[PDB]
Amino acid sequence: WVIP
Amino acid sequence: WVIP
Amino acid sequence: DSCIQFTRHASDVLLNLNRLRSRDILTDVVIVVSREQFRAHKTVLMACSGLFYSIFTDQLKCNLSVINLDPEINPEGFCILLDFMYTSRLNLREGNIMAVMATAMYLQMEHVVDTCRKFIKASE
Amino acid sequence: DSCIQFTRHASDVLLNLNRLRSRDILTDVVIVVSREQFRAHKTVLMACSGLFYSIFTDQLKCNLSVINLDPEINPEGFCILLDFMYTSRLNLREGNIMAVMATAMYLQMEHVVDTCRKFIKASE
Ligand SMILES: O=C1Cc2cc(Nc3nc(Cl)ncc3F)ccc2N1
Ligand SMILES: O=C1Cc2cc(Nc3nc(Cl)ncc3F)ccc2N1
Ligand SMILES: [Cl-]
Ligand SMILES: [Cl-]
Repeated sequence: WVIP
Repeated sequence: WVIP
Repeated sequence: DSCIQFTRHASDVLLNLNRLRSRDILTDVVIVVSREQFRAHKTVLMACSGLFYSIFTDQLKCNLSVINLDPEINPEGFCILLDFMYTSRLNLREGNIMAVMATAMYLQMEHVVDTCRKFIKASE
Repeated sequence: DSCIQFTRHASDVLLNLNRLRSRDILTDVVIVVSREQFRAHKTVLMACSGLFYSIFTDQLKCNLSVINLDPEINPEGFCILLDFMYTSRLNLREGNIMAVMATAMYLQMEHVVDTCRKFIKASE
């Protein structure tokens, strides 16, 4: 999961 | 396009 | 094999599937979550959820155009997860995380359940 | 928005859609390319091809379960492109590049047409  |  | 691969292809496919959903093109099922209705593509739901995979591989249920979820399921939690299925983006907030995690457990979306558990653990 | 994003989601969705195709689950169209038949999902074809997008948004053609392509289309070229749609991988070879490029121009798959043009230019 990432900060888009 | 890339070499997978 | 000796194939070449277009990096952005899968993301571009998903973006186009979400554009078809927006425009209600070739949607083939309505998911009912108490008083709310959500239109979607059975194939996208099956590709994202172990529960929908089990439902639409059943010889009788595969033919249904309406699926009613358990009354305990929160419509906002379902909406957030449906948007995630079609975009890869999850609108996880302090005010919705419990409903989102409960919905993802029911829908059998293991990666979502994983990030919810981690975010909850961080607040404790 | 303040969303989080699961990097592998789009790739995992496409992998599952290809598993449904393998297993002939919820395929809803047969594409005929002379003597050969290919089963697929209309939504995946529309998401990848400008030609299929135009076909399945047509109020009459959206209801067809069989689509016959132009007799000049090569079945192997179509097969290679159908595999690309479901996997992001293109089996481009000296022996098939002309048929693949011609098929991609017909199907309106601009990124494929682009890599074919570049590979052809490199050999000249
Ligand atoms: O957490 C999750 C997400 C998820 C999706 C699916 N989907 C499919 N699985 C297979 Cl093997 N082939 C085709 C599919 F559409 C099954 C189980 C699960 N569990
Ligand atoms: O080279 C290409 C690939 C391609 C795909 C599509 N697909 C869709 N386009 C839109 Cl805007 N919304 C939903 C779709 F399924 C249209 C044109 C083109 N041309
Ligand atoms: Cl997930
Ligand atoms: Cl393309």
